[PDB]
Amino acid sequence: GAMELDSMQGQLKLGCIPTIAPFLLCDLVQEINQRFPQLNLLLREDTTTNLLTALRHGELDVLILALPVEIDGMESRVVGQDPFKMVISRHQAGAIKVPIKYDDLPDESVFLLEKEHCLTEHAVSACKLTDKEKINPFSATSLHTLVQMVANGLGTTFIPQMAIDHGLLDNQNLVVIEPPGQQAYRDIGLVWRPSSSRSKTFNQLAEVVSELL
Amino acid sequence: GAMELDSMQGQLKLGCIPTIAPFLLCDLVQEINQRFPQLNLLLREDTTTNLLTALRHGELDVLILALPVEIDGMESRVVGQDPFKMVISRHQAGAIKVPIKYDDLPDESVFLLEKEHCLTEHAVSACKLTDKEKINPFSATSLHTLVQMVANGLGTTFIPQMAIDHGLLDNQNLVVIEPPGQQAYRDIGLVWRPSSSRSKTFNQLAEVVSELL
Ligand SMILES: [Cl-]
Ligand SMILES: [Cl-]
Repeated sequence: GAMELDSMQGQLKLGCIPTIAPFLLCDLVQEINQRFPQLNLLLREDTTTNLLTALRHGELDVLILALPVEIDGMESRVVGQDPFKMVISRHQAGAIKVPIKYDDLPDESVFLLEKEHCLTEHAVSACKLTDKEKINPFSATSLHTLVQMVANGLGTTFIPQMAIDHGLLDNQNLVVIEPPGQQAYRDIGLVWRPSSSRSKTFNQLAEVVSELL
Repeated sequence: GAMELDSMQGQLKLGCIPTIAPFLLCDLVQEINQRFPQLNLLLREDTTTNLLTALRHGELDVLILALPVEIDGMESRVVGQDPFKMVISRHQAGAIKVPIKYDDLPDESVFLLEKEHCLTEHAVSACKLTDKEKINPFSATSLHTLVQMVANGLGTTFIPQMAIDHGLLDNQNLVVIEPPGQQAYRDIGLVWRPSSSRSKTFNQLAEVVSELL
């Protein structure tokens, strides 16, 4: 018979936005499988506002977000920075000169995600895109289909470095360019409820995530 | 000066579901860039019911769907078949024997997308998963985070072959297994309005897509 028998044990419900989740969480899972093998991560992917509601309502324990976004009343910790690049099709790379000058781009040549995705506000502000006439009026609804439109030669867009590092551009014959701006990156952060009893778990997770960025 | 001056020219608004769009549309863009270089594809990614509403309301021209789903009143053409596999973590591959016998799996060991994603009904029916007690009650909300949970060792799931062929499992230390069933695949199809004047465009696109499957 046998005798019947800690922060990083057990189950955690973690939410993450669509422009992060496919990239960073692959690396996070591989690290915690080894370093914290009793931690089971139930994962939810949703856009920022929906994730915040789920966190406040106790449907999720912790979020991995891009910051800043509205997180009144929550506790957060910034864990690293994720650079922005621009991308254009190799077959349009000639007809667009580098360094990129937005005034030199055609009108309606910049494609962006619908505004429920925080990537659009982060990129437009961090890369100083102030001329709204360069933005195409057709809004993209996923990072993958945004990139596919650029690969079809339709214009250009801003892409986070973690997507590039995880192969998002593979086999799509794209060129990666630096945007304008001295602070062309987004912060990445973990967000949780102040009344949680699991802050030690979240801060240990925070340290793991920071090492992936 | 100069003189002022056809089915596959111009702009097309195409919608596609999240368990297809990241995979197949990369290949489709590369083929049409060469074969139909004047065809500009504006892309929308959304789940099936939302896409059908957008198609009926004239907000999109044509869809690439997994079939069968409800498409009353629309015209459709099946263009190929996309096999299903199961996946498990390499570190759990021992504790699960092959051929897979669902009765031998732990209860709650099968993770599935929320039902707005047609992959769940297609996979459960085509792979003959009849025992509901094997389904984990936590529903996944994206194909990427579904796979990450399996990579974390939490259980198993069904994955379409086009995702595997496009690298979805890379670096996640997963094993690919055959499911039960003689017809473990899903159909892929294009869907459009009967009153459209662009059927010649859609059938030419249909031929291109069939060659990618
Ligand atoms: Cl978001
Ligand atoms: Cl769907």
